Amino acid sequence: TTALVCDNGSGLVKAGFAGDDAPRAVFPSIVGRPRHQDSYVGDEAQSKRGILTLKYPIEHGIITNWDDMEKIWHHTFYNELRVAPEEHPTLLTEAPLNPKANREKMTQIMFETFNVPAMYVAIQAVLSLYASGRTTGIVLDSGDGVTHNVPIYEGYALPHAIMRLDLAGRDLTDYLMKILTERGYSFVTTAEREIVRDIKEKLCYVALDFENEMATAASSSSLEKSYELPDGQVITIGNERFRCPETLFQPSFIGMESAGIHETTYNSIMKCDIDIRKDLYANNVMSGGTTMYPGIADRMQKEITALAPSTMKIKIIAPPERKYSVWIGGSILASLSTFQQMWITKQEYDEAGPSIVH
Ligand SMILES: Nc1ncnc2c1ncn2[C@@H]1O[C@H](COP(=O)(O)OP(=O)(O)OP(=O)(O)O)[C@@H](O)[C@H]1O
Ligand SMILES: [Ca+2]
Repeated sequence: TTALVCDNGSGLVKAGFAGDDAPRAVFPSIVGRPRHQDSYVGDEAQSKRGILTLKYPIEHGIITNWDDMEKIWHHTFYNELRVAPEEHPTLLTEAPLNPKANREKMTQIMFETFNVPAMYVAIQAVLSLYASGRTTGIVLDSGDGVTHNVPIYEGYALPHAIMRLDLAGRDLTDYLMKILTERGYSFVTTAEREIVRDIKEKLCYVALDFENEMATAASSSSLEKSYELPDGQVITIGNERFRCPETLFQPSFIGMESAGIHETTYNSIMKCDIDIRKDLYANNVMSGGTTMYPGIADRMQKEITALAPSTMKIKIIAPPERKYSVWIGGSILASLSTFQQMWITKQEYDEAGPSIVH
């Protein structure tokens, strides 16, 4: 019997079968409901938005509308994976610091609505660590909705040391939209937004030294790249390429007072037992789509080096497949023979209720 793995992202659901190397299904975490006086999920919801009301049930990584989430899961099982959920153990993911009641509700829905035979809920960043071949390290997981630093020791997250940056890929897209709009290219609508998201993913990068890179862009065309818009206009960008993701290191760029991702990484390590910090510094694993920017590992290496003790060995691991590391880690975990005893079964649920999930 094949187990399912579903990574419930703010931006994208990644779903598939345990044992596979990649998720079979990747689609936007959007539900379209009929306008009042029949529902759609993903690309089709966006396509038909003129007759629907769009819902975003995963906000900053936390599931906030259960009826809409049920529609996403229904779509995942029946339309994307083409399975009957009552026939498959199902591993779901959750954000770091997910409230206990939320995990319990996820469990209730899986058993009572979908009648899964068994299930488990794992923390996203922990799965990404496993996908890197490690059980000790500190993960920087940055997706569409939220960014976390999650230090992990001997296979388990250390919740007291988790840090959360309330900015991720959507904010970076929005910021690039603002920058390009001010330059005379109006990007405000959803169709325009998708174009800006694509520009971001294709052309943006993280500068090793932001001030140096600004100087280069001011004095040369060497950093310029062009992009043809759907209306046939060709837009050229230079410093916008690296100003956009610089926001991860300087959240003040979008008016946030927060520490940048290098600082939150360091702060997280400093909340951990002094005896494990050496191992965390040597095992900083990057996951999620917003860690895909060229240059980000080298910048992280530089910034952590500046904050850490001078003798400290620092290593950033940024796997090529890291857009899907969470899902992959779930696939690996759910495939382990020793994990099979860890599934919560429907029998156990019937006996004990949702609280069993902790
Ligand atoms: N090559 C790339 N460069 C920059 N950003 C990218 C790239 N590829 C994807 N992204 C961004 O990554 C985000 C999607 O990443 P991911 O699937 O990890 O997020 P998620 O799991 O849905 O969100 P979260 O974990 O925050 O709830 C989007 O904002 C997308 O634009
Ligand atoms: Ca994610």
